[PDB]
Formats: sequence, C-alpha cells, structure tokens
Amino acid sequence: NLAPLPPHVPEHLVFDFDMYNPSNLSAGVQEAWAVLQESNVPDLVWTRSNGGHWIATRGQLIREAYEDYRHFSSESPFIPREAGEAYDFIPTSMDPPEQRQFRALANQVVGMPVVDKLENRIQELASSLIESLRPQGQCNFTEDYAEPFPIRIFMLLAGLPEEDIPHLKYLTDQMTRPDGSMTFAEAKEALYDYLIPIIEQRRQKPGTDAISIVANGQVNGRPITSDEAKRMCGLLLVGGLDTVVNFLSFSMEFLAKSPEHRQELIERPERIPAASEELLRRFSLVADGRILTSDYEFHGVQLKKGDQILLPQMLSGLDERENAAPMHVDFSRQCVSHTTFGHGSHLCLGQHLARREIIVTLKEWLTRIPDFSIAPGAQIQHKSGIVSGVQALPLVWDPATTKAV
Amino acid sequence: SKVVYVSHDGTRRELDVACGVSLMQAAVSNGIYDIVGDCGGSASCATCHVYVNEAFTDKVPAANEREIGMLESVTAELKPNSRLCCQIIMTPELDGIVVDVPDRQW
Ligand code: HEM
Ligand SMILES: *[C@@H]1CC(=O)N(CCCCCCN2C(=O)C[C@H](*)C2=O)C1=O
Ligand code: FES
Ligand SMILES: [Ca+2]
Repeated sequence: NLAPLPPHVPEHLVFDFDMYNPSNLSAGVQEAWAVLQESNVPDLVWTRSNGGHWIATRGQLIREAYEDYRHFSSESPFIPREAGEAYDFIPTSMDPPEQRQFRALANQVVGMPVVDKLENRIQELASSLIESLRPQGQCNFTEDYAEPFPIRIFMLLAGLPEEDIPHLKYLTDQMTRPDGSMTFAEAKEALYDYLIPIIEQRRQKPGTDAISIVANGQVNGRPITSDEAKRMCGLLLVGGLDTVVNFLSFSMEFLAKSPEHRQELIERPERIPAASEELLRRFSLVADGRILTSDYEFHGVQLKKGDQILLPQMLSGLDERENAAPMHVDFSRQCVSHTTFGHGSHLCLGQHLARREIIVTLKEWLTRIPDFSIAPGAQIQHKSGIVSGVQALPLVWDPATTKAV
Repeated sequence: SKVVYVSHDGTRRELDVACGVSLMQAAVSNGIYDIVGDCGGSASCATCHVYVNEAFTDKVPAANEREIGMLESVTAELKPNSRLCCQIIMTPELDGIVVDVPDRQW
C-alpha cells in the first residue's frame, strides 16, 4: 500500500515505514520506531506508505522543525492528511499569533496554578480508584484505572455531573477507538452538542470551572464564540484521555515487569517525580507532524509546498545522540531530554496536569499495592499510531502483600 | 546555586536552583506563577519574561537571535535587560542572580 514517488524525491532517502504497522511491534512500540534510528538510516527519510511523507528520525531535526512554523505549518499536522478531515479541535491546527490567543485562555484552565489547587482532590480520586481495587489481586489496569482516572479529572475541572461519564466515555471512545457504529465526525459532533448548551448557560451564569472560564474568555480582543469555545473545550477533554490512558499503561507495564525499579520508588518515594520524567522519556508515545508552506531546503533535503513531514515526539528521547543507553530506564538519570509533550509553541497545554496525574498515580499505587505483576500467560500487545498505546494490561497480585490507607 | 525572584509587587522569593536548570524551569517548579513558561522553554512564547539585574548582564550569555525575535512580542514593558528566562541556564558563576518578574506574561 504505497504511493507514487514524487519527482522531487530521491530514492536513496526512501525508507519503508508505516507508522500504523511497524515491523517489530511485538517487541514494544518504542522499540519498533527506534528502527528509524539504526546506524545506516539518514536523519530524514521518505516513505511511500500512508500517502507518502517525510520523517525526522533524530531529536535535533524534530526540535528544529517544531521551532519553525513558518515552513512547518500545523494546518495539516496528522498523517495521512485525510485523517485531518473533520478534525477541527482548537488550537491544534493554528499557528501564532492566533494560536497564542487560545493558549492564554487555556492556561487559565490547566496551568500550574490550577493543577496545584486540584492536586489533593486528584489524589483522593486516584486513591479511591486504587483503594476499591486492591483486595481483588487482579485487574485490567487499562480498563480498571487508566481509563476512568483522566475522564474523572475532566469532570472535576469542567464541573460536569458524574453520571455524564458513561455518555462522554462512549463518545470519546468512538473517536479514539472506533466501532463501525459511529463515525468520528458523528462522535465529535455529539460531543460539541453536549458541550454547547453548557457553554451558553455558563456564559450567562458563570462558575469557576473550566467551561465557564473558557466560555467567558476573550480571544483576539473580542468574546470567544460558542463555536470556538466548544472546539477548545472539546480538545481539553479529548487531549488528555488517550495519551494519559496509554502512557500510564506503558509505565505500569514496565513496573510490573521490573521489581527492582518498584522497590526503589517503594524505598524512596522522593524519587517518583524524577522517575516519572524518566518514564516519560522512555515510554514516549505521540507522533504527529507538520506540512510544508513552501519549497525548502532542510538539512540537505529539498521539500516542496504540500509535503507532509512526520516529526515523532517519541524519537527524540530515544535518540542515543541525546540520552546514553536510551532503552535503559535509570531513575537517577542525570540529563533526561525528550519531547514527549512535544516542542515549540504547541508543546502540550496539559503537561503540568499530565505530570501530576502520573506522580499521583505512582505515589498512590505503590503506597498501597507495592508488589504486582503481569497476568500469567498474557500476550500484552502494543498498537502504533498518532498516539501509540497498550491494548490491555491484565495485572495480578497477592492481596496479603498490599496495604490499604 | 541560588536565584532571587522579585515579583512586580516587590515580594521576594529566593530559590536554590541546580546547575544546568533554566531560570524558567526553576520558577515553574516552585510556584512562581508570574512566570508562565507556556512553550516549555524553547523561546517560542515569551511568557517567561524577566528583567535581569544590571549586576549580572555581563555574566549571562547574550541572547541568541531567536530569543531576540521572541522578545519583540513580550506583553510587559520591553527593557534592555529583558530576557527569556528559559534561555538563562543556571551556573555556579551566576549564584545569587537577581531577576525582576514583570506584571504580566500573557
Ligand atoms: C502523558 C500525557 C500527555 C502527552 C504525552 C501529551 C502529548 C501532547 C503533545 C506531544 C502535544 C503537541 C502536539 C503537536 O505539536 O502537534 C499536545 C498538545 C495538546 N495537549 Fe497533550 N499530552 C498529554 C496529556 C494531556 C492532558 C492531560 C491534556 C489536558 C487538557 C492535554 C491537552 C492538550 C491540548 C489542549 C493540546 C493542544 C496544544 C496546542 O496545539 O497548543 N494533553 N499533547
Ligand atoms: C544536564 C544535561 C545538560 O546538557 N547539562 C549541561 C551540560 C554541561 C555538562 C554538565 C557540567 N556541569 C556540572 O557538572 C554542573 C553544571 C554543569 O554545567 C546538564 O547539566
Ligand atoms: S518558556 Fe516559552 S520562551 Fe521561555
Ligand atoms: Ca448539533
């Protein structure tokens, strides 16, 4: 399933890689991508698959490209481009200076000050999920914890009723993990229709929740429209589900396979924040890209207007040019560099909320269930895409080894 | 080493900042909210604006042309000692450096 080769592309840079089905995926999705980083692979390849696109395979180029939006535009940041159809969340596809307007507003609903005063409320949530899960000695972490936790946090900061959760879950599910029983465009529209009367109602009778703030904010020097507010509110929901769900699963998979790293955090919980950062580098998982605004020589390669380039957020921290022994998880690693939250003006708005969800999940899980492991006879499968993930995480443990608090 | 953060209202915070850490990173990690650091430290947003005290402007590496470009769109008063503090990487020689944090970043 390959596309014809563009007259401006030399064949010696051509490289067979499909980001939805990489070859050695059974070893681990991060491993599978790292094939782009073997010794005889140029810093910049072309692939004929998924429509046809460039790939930056190295942290230096990825960061450079993410730093130059004049050449590398967010107008089409998904590969293949058809995956952009009906994707109109805000501010994903905007560039400065308009993009900035929506980041100022967003910072008011998920900036560090908001994260901080939500923390204790987040840990009681985390605890409650864990506490009422412990004497089972088993779980599908992915369904049992990774999914309910972030969506429950959204409800908390959006000020939405708990029984609204089944509905939103379904809708975001159809978006992320389609069923054939609903198109993404339909699921998206349903989410907007859920949001839009709440927005209008709270524009005229405000609270302190995320929706009120966004609905009552200004962008470009005039009031945010209902349309703008739902498209951004929509992304504050969707932006922090599939990525938190999957990152927590990669991480939790690692700890279930590695008693030595558990005991370290168990003997030294003070290390957990630093370990989270290391877990973020090693199990990075986003890969999107940019589109070319113009013809452009780039690191000795000629790109043309319309060309899409993939700029894997995942690969920078795995680039051994950037971290020695990259597949190694060392919680005392001294110079951790990565682009797990992205890079440039679009670097993740939820980064502070997402770090705090990780650190609390770790501080609260190990506090109660120190020893656990992967289910016996368990084929744990990774999937590869824009947000790579874990299919399921059956965990097993002995109830007498835990400690309720 | 140690870095002192002076808010617009005169309030004064001194922080112990590890070598290799940017003045932005240290601010965000310790509840210095008047430093936002939106882009996370690549001179892409201008929300980590600070005024570096004249006693340390000889001692900080000059800004690169990228930082200069971004500084044009700071929202607070742009001054000669204006810096993106995500571009200030901390070192022992910079111990006790003074930065004044402006009344706005957004
Ligand atoms: C470990 C968890 C997460 C990871 C790895 C992650 C990853 C990313 C990345 C790499 C980007 C930049 C995309 C690009 O440049 O094309 C991004 C953008 C964004 N993220 Fe996250 N994310 C996480 C959690 C969250 C959470 C919890 C939220 C909560 C609202 C969130 C909200 C957003 C939003 C609203 C954007 C749009 C940023 C923009 O274009 O200005 N993310 N995310
Ligand atoms: C951690 C990652 C990084 O790039 N970095 C700065 C590079 C200098 C090498 C460390 C030398 N060093 C010290 O030992 C203290 C201050 C300093 O620059 C890091 O520090
Ligand atoms: S944090 Fe974005 S320019 Fe300093
Ligand atoms: Ca409708």
